[PDB]
Amino acid sequence: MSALQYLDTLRSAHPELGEWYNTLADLYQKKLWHQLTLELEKFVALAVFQAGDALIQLYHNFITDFETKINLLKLAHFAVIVSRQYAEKEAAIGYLEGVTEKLHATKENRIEEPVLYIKMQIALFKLEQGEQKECKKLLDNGKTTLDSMTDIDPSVYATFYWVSSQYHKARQEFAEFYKNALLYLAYTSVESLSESFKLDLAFDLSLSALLGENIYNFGELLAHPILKSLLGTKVEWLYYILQAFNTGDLIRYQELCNVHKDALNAQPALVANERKLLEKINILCLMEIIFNRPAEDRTIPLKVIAERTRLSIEDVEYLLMKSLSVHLIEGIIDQMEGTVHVSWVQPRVLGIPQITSLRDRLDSWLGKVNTALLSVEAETPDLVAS
Amino acid sequence: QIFSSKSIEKVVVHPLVLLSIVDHYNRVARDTKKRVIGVLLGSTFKGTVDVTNSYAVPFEEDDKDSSIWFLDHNYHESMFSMFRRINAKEHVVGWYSTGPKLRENDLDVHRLFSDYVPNPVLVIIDVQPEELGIPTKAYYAVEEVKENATQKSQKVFVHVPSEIAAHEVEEIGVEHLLRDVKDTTISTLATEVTGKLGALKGL
Amino acid sequence: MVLEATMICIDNSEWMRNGDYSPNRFQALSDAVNLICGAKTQSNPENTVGILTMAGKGVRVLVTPTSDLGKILACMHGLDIGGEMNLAAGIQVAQLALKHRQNKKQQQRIIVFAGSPVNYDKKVLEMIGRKLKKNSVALDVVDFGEDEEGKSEKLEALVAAVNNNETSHIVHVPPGGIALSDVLISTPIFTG
Repeated sequence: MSALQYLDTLRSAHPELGEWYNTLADLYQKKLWHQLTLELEKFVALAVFQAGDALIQLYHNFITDFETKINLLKLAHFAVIVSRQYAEKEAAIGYLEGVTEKLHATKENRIEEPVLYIKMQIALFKLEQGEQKECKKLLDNGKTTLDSMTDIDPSVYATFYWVSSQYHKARQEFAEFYKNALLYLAYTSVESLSESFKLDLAFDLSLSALLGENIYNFGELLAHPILKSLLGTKVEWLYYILQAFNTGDLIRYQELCNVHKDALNAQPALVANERKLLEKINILCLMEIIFNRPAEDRTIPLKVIAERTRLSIEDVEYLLMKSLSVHLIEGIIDQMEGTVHVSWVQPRVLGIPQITSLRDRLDSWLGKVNTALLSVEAETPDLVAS
Repeated sequence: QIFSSKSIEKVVVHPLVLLSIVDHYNRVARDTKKRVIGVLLGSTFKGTVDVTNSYAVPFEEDDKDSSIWFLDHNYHESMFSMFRRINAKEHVVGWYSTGPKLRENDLDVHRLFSDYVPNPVLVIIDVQPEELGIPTKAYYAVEEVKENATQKSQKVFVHVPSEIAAHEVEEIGVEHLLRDVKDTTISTLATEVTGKLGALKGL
Repeated sequence: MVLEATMICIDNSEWMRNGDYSPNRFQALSDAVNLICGAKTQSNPENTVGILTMAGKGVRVLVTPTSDLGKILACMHGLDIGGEMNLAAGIQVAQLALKHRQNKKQQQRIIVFAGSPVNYDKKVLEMIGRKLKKNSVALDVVDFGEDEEGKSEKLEALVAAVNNNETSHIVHVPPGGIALSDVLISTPIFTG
């Protein structure tokens, strides 16, 4: 049944878009496919048609004709937007499998990218169905396919890391969710997203970082503007808690918790893990404590570590050997006088004042080099002239 | 497991290359601030780029619009065929730039050139060196994915160690050229103290 | 015979996918470009022929000037057609690519294929043509497809801004069954 008749029928159905349908028909008659894809991207981006089966029939009766001439990534995008609108997820899964088979039958050298895109959407759909093992298999296969091909569309990385993130969230792996979603926010432009999803993702990522084992680098998290998007919302308490973590301020986090007892009680994930983030903030306090000291005094008594941590000798030693074991730190600890010889020093997070301090230090060492050179130059004349 | 492209560990730059490049700059840019560009020929082994021979490849770049840069591929591929005929062992390894500093269009030069070599190397050679050191600095393009979302994958040139060694024949010719100047009777200390002092002037 | 450096500013917008021209507008344009490359190479083995795409996610230079007809044919066979042509950015990158010169003595010639309507202000085209005039770059404009009111005037204005001692011409190819290559043969583009 001719596509033009379908366009006419829809035009009759929706007079409000008669001009757009006329433009689409003119493109079709003029065999104009790609700017047609652009106008179709605008058309779908218009959320007016997001409710209804009209787009499913539109695909079935219109896009099958252009599968051989339209860019495969755009075809995959349209197919996924269509699959999102199916009420039954199994039907969408079958449709995605069919389009993947058609793409494979196309036999092009670039089938792998849109095919991976569609496969990963299918894996997400089974994730919504709870079929975790199949999702993991598809994730492994997708890793393998990504490895074999280079110069990929960044959207492919973005969507893959999105779906892998949701996988690990269903797995309650805060660390791997944190890493994969950080990769996502390394690939997926912020401005393209809505503030609602921005707040939701920021909340989830901050929660994962708080619960992401072995993750203590909150500077990157604090840096990204998604959190600046959290400013002005009901979850500013969480950003303040993250700042306290980065500052290692145990007391600051203490009144932050006391003020926000209700909100923390509102989320069972934080309540059960009290010991874990308590240890984490103790360790962060320890690392910033060592950061304050120079490298010339990386020996510190266990007592001072206790008072800064308010924490017992046995437990201070426990925390020390833990944050030395995780490859967070490297060093030695002497019990006889109770001192900690860390070979543990980091390099990042400082501002204009430390720049001026390094100014003073560099002037000092320029003077030291100057006196050394002057000594050499004063010693030379009596000695090179012989 | 994505980085199947052998990372370029080091680049060895031999005299003949530098002499050819200097003569190219003189002939094409003795009295102009225009840079001279060319192509680097040789073999890559175990992450080491042997830059054996190079030839003049004429270059223009508008003094007003730096983004615009006249280099063409006809003579490039012609010389690939002709030199490879002469010496089948060699193949293209990179493209060299005669100047003190990089320019943004070096990136698009690298992009166009990588079609000929999957792992091309950009070597900047200062035809008039003022600093005490090796006049060559090696580069290769790496697709760095910044953790910031709003920027697409940007190709950034990453420095690689560059070294100067001369074949037995090239060493012979170099000493024959350098007899009127060079010093072999220096007791090793004089050399080492001089090098340490120059290093102190550096740090 | 004069040494010429030509960059074939190929459009990749939709308006070459129309079946009205020959069997396919894009195939006809590919044949025309191949014939132009062959003729320019036959004029002098030193002649340089380059390729550029105006439409898509952005103006991309597939093959900067070259005489290896194999590369040109391979890149024409692997073309992904599409997008809205960026005539202003297309011509700017065309100057970028015609300053892709080994032999500095050759001349600069732009061949522009216009198949889609030009939604560009007269003033922008005039400034671009004046920049080309300052750069002494010859521009050949091939207007093909259905003649929408305004495209021809803009192209003629650009040609006038670029005209320098009758070194720039505008060719209007009427729609029909006549192959684009046949019309292009009789144009001053080939005779020089």
